[PDB]
Amino acid sequence: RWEQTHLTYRIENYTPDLPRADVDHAIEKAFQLWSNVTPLTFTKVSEGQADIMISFVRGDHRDNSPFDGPGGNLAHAFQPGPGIGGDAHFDEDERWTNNFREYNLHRVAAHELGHSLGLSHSTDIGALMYPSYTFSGDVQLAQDDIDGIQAIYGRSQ
Ligand SMILES: O=C(CC1(S(=O)(=O)c2ccc(Oc3ccccc3)cc2)CCOCC1)NO
Ligand SMILES: [Ca+2]
Ligand SMILES: [Ca+2]
Ligand SMILES: [Ca+2]
Ligand SMILES: [Zn+2]
Ligand SMILES: [Zn+2]
Repeated sequence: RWEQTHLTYRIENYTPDLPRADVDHAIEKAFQLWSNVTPLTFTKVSEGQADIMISFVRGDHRDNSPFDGPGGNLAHAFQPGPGIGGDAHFDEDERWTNNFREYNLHRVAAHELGHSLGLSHSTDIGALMYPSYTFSGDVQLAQDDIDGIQAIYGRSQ
């Protein structure tokens, strides 16, 4: 987990798959879920290192956790920590979207950010932290998600 509830994040590169604005939308919208229920606060920075580093990549991409091309593995984030910790990586061999068609960025990002903050997968099929991609018109967290994060960072209110 993170010591400070005030965290910075930065979209290092953008998937051309979408117009960058929608990319920022899907991200900020991802960070909101978690901010909506915990004392966590997020500031995106446009340059320099940030706590949560966000990037879209492929295959071997430095870290010892290479992507497998289209399909299969979609994304992976790192548990809270300096440097690589809290960092989230997206698989560019995927066709990232801002809609119902396969691999909706927002949805996956939300999940990834969950790991960035410390969370593990959920056994609740209805939780965002559940390890299987599925698309839902509304995308709010499950009781499971909220409970999970609030025991870590407390509650908002
Ligand atoms: O959990 C993972 C890796 C997986 S995955 O790529 O299929 C995957 C699955 C779902 C996911 O995020 C979502 C979670 C729930 C609904 C939508 C998206 C994000 C990644 C592939 C290996 O097994 C676990 C799921 N990364 O964080
Ligand atoms: Ca980091
Ligand atoms: Ca892949
Ligand atoms: Ca792509
Ligand atoms: Zn990676
Ligand atoms: Zn996951």
